[PDB]
Formats: sequence, C-alpha cells, structure tokens
Amino acid sequence: LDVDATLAALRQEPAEVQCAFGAYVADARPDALVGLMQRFLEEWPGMMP
Amino acid sequence: PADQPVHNYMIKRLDRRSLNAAFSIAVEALGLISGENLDGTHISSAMRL
Amino acid sequence: MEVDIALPTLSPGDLSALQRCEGRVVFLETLRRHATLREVALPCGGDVLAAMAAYRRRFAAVITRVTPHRMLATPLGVGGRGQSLVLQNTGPFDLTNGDHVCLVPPLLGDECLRLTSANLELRFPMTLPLAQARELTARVVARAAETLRADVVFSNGRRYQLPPPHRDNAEAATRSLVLNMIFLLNEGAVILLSLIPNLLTLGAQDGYANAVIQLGSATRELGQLVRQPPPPLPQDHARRFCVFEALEAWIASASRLGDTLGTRPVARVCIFDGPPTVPPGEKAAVVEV
Amino acid sequence: MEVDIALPTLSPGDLSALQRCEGRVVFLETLRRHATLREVALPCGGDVLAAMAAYRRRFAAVITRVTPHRMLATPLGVGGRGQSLVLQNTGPFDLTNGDHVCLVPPLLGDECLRLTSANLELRFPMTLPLAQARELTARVVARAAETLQLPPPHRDNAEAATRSLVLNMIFLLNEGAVILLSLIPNLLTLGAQDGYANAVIQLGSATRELGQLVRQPPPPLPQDHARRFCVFEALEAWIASASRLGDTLGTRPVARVCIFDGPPTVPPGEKAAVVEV
Repeated sequence: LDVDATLAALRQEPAEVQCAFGAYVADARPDALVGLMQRFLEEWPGMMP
Repeated sequence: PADQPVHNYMIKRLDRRSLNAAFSIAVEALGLISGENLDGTHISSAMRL
Repeated sequence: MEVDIALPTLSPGDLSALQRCEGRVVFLETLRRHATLREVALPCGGDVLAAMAAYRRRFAAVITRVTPHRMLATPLGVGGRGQSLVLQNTGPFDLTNGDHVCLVPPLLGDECLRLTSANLELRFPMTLPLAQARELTARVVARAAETLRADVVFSNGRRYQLPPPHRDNAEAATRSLVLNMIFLLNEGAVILLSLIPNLLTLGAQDGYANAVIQLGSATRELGQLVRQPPPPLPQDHARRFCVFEALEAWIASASRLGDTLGTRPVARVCIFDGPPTVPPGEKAAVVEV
Repeated sequence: MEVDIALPTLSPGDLSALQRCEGRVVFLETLRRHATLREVALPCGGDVLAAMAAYRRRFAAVITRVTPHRMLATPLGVGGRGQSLVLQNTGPFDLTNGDHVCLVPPLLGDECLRLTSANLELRFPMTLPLAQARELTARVVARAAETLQLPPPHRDNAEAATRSLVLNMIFLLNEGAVILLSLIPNLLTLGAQDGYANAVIQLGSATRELGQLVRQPPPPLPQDHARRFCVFEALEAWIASASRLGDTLGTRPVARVCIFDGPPTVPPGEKAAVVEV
C-alpha cells in the first residue's frame, strides 16, 4: 500500500480532464428529492463532453 | 561509392598486481644459530644444527 | 570534377537524334564518375510538383559532347572559379544577356525525348530568366483558378500566346500544383482572420491603414491586438480545434512550398563575342553562380 | 581571406579539448584579418529565439586548425560559392547527401565548451537539415505566439517575432485573395471526388472547419475589373512572399553537403565534406 511516491510521479505533467461525470461528488441542500432528479437530469449531458 | 583506406591507433594500458608471501621465524630458537647466548659446550652446536 | 554516363546500344539514327541535345541539363543522383542512362530518366507524363521537389534532392549537370559509347556531363553546384559552359536555351521566350536563369519543370506543353529503342523517356527542364520565372507559374495557376469556377506574356517585343490548356494528353499535369498553391493562401488568410477577427471591420481607408502603419513601428500593438481565442474542447471531442497547432502546421507547409519553387539563381549568362540576344533553341554561354 | 583568431595562454587541460573542435562554426562581428578569442563569445544557454535573431546580424566562420597559439578560420560566405571545406555535424540528426544545412542555436544548453584560463565559454551551434530546421523554427515561433526538452521564452523579443509573422500574414490579404477565398466550398467539393486532392487538404487544416460553418455571397466586382485581373498578382505576391518567409524567421541555408567517396549518410559527431552556397 505504497502509492505516495507514484502519486507524486504523475502530478509533474499537467492533465486536462475530459469527463468529470464519475469523478466528482457533491452534497445537495435539503431540496425535496423528487425535484432533485429533475434538477440533475438537465445538467447530465453538461457533464459528459 | 568508392572507398578510402582506413587506419587506426590503439593504446592498451598496463596493470599492477603484487603477489606476496610471508614466512615467520621462531623466538626461543634464536641463539643456536647465533652466539649471543651460544655456549662453548657440545650440545649447543647440536641444537644449532 | 567531371562525370560521364554509360549509354546502351540504342540504334543508328536515334543516336544522331539524341545528338541534338548538347546543352540540356540532366539531374544526376550522386557525383560518382560512372552513371548510366537508365538512372537519369523520368516519365514524360508526370506531376510537376513532385519532380520539382525532387530537383532539390539531386544535383544538376550539363550534357557536353556525346559519342556512340558514352556522354559527358558537367555538374553545376560544386564549382571552382566558375568555369563557363555552353547551355542550350529551351524556354518559350528568349533571354537577354545580363540576368540569372533558373530551372523549372516543363510547366507548359511538355517536350520529352522519347527513345523507343532503349525503352525509356527523357524530360529536360526549361530555362527561364528569374523575372519571368516568378511570373509564368503564377500565370498558369491563375488561369487554372479561373477555370476552377489574358494568356499573353511580353519579353523583348514578341507577345507570347501561352498555348491553350488541356491540349496535351495530360490536363492533370498541373492539378496538384494549383491545388497546393491555392489552399495554403486560403489557409493563411483564414488563420489571420481567426487570430484578429476585428481586422476587416476597421476604417477601409484610415483604421486599417492606422493599424498597418503602427504595426511596423514599435511595441504598441494595442496591447494584445491578437485577441485571446476561446479555450478549446476537452481535446478528445470530435470538434476540438487549437488554432496555434494550425498556425505551426501552416508555417511549416508554407516554408516548404516556398523553398521547393526554384526562384534561386543557378546560373547567369555572360555571353562574349556573340550576338546580343539568344533565341529559343540556339546554344549560349553561361557562367555558374 | 582567412581569419586569424589569436589565443591567450591556456591550461594544458582545455587546450586538448579545444583541439577536438576542428569543424565547429563561430560567429565573428567584424571581418578583420586579426582577432582574439575573447571577441567571439556567446553567453550560456537561454533565449533560443533571441539567439536565432542574433545569427542573421553577424556572419559565420568555420575553423580548420588549432595551433597552441593561433586559430585559423574561414569567413563562410562573403565571396565564395564553391569553396569546399569540412565541418563536423554537431546536431542530433543525421544529414544524408545533397540536402542543405542550416545553423540553429543549441537545445537544452549543457553543450558549451568552457575554458578555465580565459574564464570564457563558447556555444557552437548545431547543424540541422533545412527540412527540419524549418519545422523547428515554425514550432518555436508558434509557441512564442502563445504568450500574446523545451525552454520557456522571455516576452522581451518574442513580440518582435510575432510582429515579423503578422506583417507578412497581413500583407497577404489583397483584393484577389477574397476571390480565391470565395471558392473554399467549391474546392472542398473537389476534395471529395479524388484521392490525391483529398490528401492535399490536411486533417487539422483549419479551413475544412470553415466550409461547414459559414456561407459567403459572390464577391463584389472590383473597381474597373474589365481592365485588370486581380487573382494573378495575388498569386504572384503569394509566391514571392512564401519564397522568403522562413528566411524572415529562421535562417537561410548556408551549404549543401556532397561526398564523393565516403558513405552517403554521416552519423553525428563526424566530420563531413561540404560545398557552400
């Protein structure tokens, strides 16, 4: 379980993210879940270039 | 294409290595051959041999 | 530094036919003292651009006396003190004494010395004075452009006709050239407008003139006159377009196309004790450069 | 003419290494017969663009012999166009027969001859084939144009290079250039009927992405179009400008290599004959 070195070895070259759909997690305010799906289904194509 | 005659010069270097032996000498038996403590008796010369 | 050329048994008569070519230049491959006719040969129906590019990867050489056994050639590039050498003009219009001649593939209606005996074809390049060489290619390309969607040149009196296009069996001889020449200019214009969008909307007599006149002077440049283009896509999209990569590619391709276009004085006529002007087909005297 | 570079006293160590520099080229400033080592001396690595700019103001000279005291040389081109000579290929590439060569400043640094006695250093430039020196110049200029095995630029003289580029690119726009621009779709529709034509138009061509986005009306007829025809002088201007574009940014070709006996390709760090043009 030694990744600290390798993890340092990859951050020397800068990387541009292409898809951020399944590498990001956010909290939602207490906003009545049934509406949260509607609010999220309009931005889903916006997170998958 | 035609060709030229090619020469070359090489330089080989010496090496040094010294093989050495060592042979010890006695302590008690140091007079018989000698005459510091050699004595005019007859047994000293026998032990001397 | 001379080079001969091995010559196969062609035939009677046909050797005398080749014997009329004693000034035409042929491109060798490497300056070895023995070559063979089979090596210096090109199909006399060929793309002008490819052969024109190949003219730089080789060495020029001039045919001196020819004998049933061999033919002698003299190179042009490597030189000493610039020895003179006869040179048969073959261009469309004459050339005056006191200029610099250049070498161009048979851009117009081609001439090729077909040797049926040895089963091969020869293709000798034209010889044009620099000024008109800068112009004839542009002439042909512009006529092809007008065709895509007049034919007169003047040189010492005579008005020349510029034979009609596609008369030859090879209408597509110059197609690659005109395509590659038009495209790069289109590219350059598009890139300029892409980096500087507000250029054409300036004052058609003052604003544009103000920009161009203060561009030659010092650093002002309206700060960053070239506007910051919008950042690209996530660079795996099917629509990504980084303008600077295209700029780099265009610089490279344009420099290449410029370099492989002759326009470099290879020889200079220095006739002495002879008529003042040489007509097409009559041999002349030239000094290398 | 043969320049006589005189040398100060040296420690016996670095003189022997300098002796191995029998084919590298230097850059004088004045072409007097006599000269001193201290004169031709370039600082350490940095500013590939500024250095490349400083190679067209001075002229080159190759050296042929290094005695313990003096240093023969050869003013490269001032009056010679067939003067055969030899210079060692100090570039990372190979140079086959026939192709021209060009001077380009070094890469990455770390290739510098340092003399302890004189307290000076020299930066002999590498020699690349023209066909790749053009591409390297293009790459460096394109990267310089982004600050409106890679060293970063300074913005001090990068603006000068961008200026030299935009000048020639602006003066290409003429009244017939718009005419020729009008047929971009009329050219694309040809690029999909033949293979060769398609290959003439590259993939990242930045104009194929135009023929799909914009429509343009037929161009307005020029002022007195019946007397002159504009596309032709447009194309002539283009030919003349592209003939001397890379020269304006990079460096002119200085010699074409030719060998009679030795094998054609010469590997790096090897002396190869050459004629100059």
